[PDB]
Amino acid sequence: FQIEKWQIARCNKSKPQKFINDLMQVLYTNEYMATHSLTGAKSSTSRDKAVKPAMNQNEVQEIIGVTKQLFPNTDDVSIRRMIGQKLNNCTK
Amino acid sequence: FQIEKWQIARCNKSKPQKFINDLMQVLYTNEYMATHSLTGAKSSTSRDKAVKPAMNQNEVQEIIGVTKQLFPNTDDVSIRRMIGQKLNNCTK
DNA sequence: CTCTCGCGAGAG
DNA sequence: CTCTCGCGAGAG
Repeated sequence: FQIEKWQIARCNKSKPQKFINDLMQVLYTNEYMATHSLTGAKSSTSRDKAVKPAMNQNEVQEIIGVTKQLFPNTDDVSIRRMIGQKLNNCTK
Repeated sequence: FQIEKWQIARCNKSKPQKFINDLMQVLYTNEYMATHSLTGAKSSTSRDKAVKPAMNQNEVQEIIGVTKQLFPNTDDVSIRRMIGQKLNNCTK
């Protein structure tokens, strides 16, 4: 798995969260994003038995890598929170 | 309320979260930080009746301003999450 | 204390 | 969908 320039070309480049939101929407379905978390961890505040499974970590790192080259002043942990925020955008 | 250089001089300058953690520890008690949130909002996941009151928003903005001048590549919303993380560091 | 990170209400 | 932001387990 490698993100291609034709996928990046279709994404907002003004702000990293806007870039991640578009790029994630290019790569993944709303249903996929609604039912996955970044890491597959159980939430400290979930009483629910069911836990969302993780994203593919190779895909995570490709997304971070592409984002880091467009937004080199953004750190790794910030981009990880941006991915999590986009997944959460798909859960209402 | 104005943060002075003698307060900033005592803080880690390598990373913004480390700078915020030190600066907050210079300004505030552990008990204060344990019992306040950034905004005073009720948590979506709190079943507790009791809600932590907000920080003084003039103090928040002075902290953000000092941080922004040391870490100009850090955005406003990131620094706000860093303040929240330091408050949370004092709650165990 | 410290960091990470899924939750989810509420406002848009 | 989107952002903000307090929670808090678990690992350090």
